[PDB]
Amino acid sequence: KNIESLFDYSAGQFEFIDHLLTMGVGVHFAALIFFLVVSQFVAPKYRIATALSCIVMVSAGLILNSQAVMWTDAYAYVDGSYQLQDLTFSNGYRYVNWMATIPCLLLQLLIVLNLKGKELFSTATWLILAAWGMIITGYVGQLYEVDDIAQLMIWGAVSTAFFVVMNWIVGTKIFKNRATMLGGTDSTITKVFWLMMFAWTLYPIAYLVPAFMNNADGVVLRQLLFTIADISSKVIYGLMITYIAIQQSAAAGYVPAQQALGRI
Ligand SMILES: *C/C=C(C)/C=C/C=C(C)/C=C/C1=C(C)CCCC1(C)C
Ligand SMILES: CCCCCCCC/C=C/CCCCCCCC(=O)O
Ligand SMILES: CCCCCCCC/C=C\CCCCCCCC(=O)O
Ligand SMILES: [Cl-]
Ligand SMILES: [Cl-]
Repeated sequence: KNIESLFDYSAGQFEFIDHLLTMGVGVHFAALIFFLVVSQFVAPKYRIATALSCIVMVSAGLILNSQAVMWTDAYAYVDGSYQLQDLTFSNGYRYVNWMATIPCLLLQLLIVLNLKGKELFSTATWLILAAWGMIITGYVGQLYEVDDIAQLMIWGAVSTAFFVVMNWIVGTKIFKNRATMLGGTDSTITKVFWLMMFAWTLYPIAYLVPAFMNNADGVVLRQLLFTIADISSKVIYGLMITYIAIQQSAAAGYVPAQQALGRI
């Protein structure tokens, strides 16, 4: 059902995809240890935002590791190229994982925005429903990336509608609650918005690769885009979320945060 299955791969193509996925694992588990260790410097009100980065790191790291082993299981070097064996490789599993990781990314943002109570629960609920709409409709569309490109486009448009509405919820909350934020993080949080707009848009671009580059180099491009997108949307984003948490914590008087920021 997926374009990866259509092609044989050069050793270069195959080894590059393997290295991209493997590097992805390493970056996410490296960042995991950073988040774990810095969490002690985060005030209770925010500490779950840092814990969510740990959860996203393992989740994304495990999907990348899964993809990497599936890639090596699926292909063997036969008659001068890597050819499909009995097991299959697919990006479908990333979609399933987004059902968990996207809500985690959105919740960590709501936490540092100082939302709480009813507003937090209601905002999270609408964001998660929009996210799930996006992800499910996209998952369905990509089943057609070989057999019916028109269907892939239409499901893609539906998904993009959910995306745009989600992004409008996010920006609305960010630009409304920016003024509650401490320690100068009212400025930092605007950069977080733009980082999300940029990084998250890489996913629909990857989605469309079967429409504009249906060949083995397109397969490579798609994995490359997911790699850039994962690192930006999870790791760089989590690092900014954690900086914001620690800075707000120190401004609120949490002494471990003040001491951590002091000794750097
Ligand atoms: C860490 C993983 C992240 C942030 C994943 C984000 C995924 C998206 C923003 C996906 C969006 C899509 C569209 C807007 C249209 C095409 C189908 C999807 C699901 C790829
Ligand atoms: C936020 C940035 C994240 C960067 C992650 C990506 C790093 C890897 C960069 C690779 C550059 C391209 C290498 C050349 C491709 C060879 C093509 C081939 O034969 O398949
Ligand atoms: C197994 C694959 C290769 C091993 C990867 C190990 C190298 C890790 C490099 C970067 C990971 C990013 C983690 C960011 C932590 C904070 C960075 C910082 O404080 O500047
Ligand atoms: Cl607190
Ligand atoms: Cl993920």
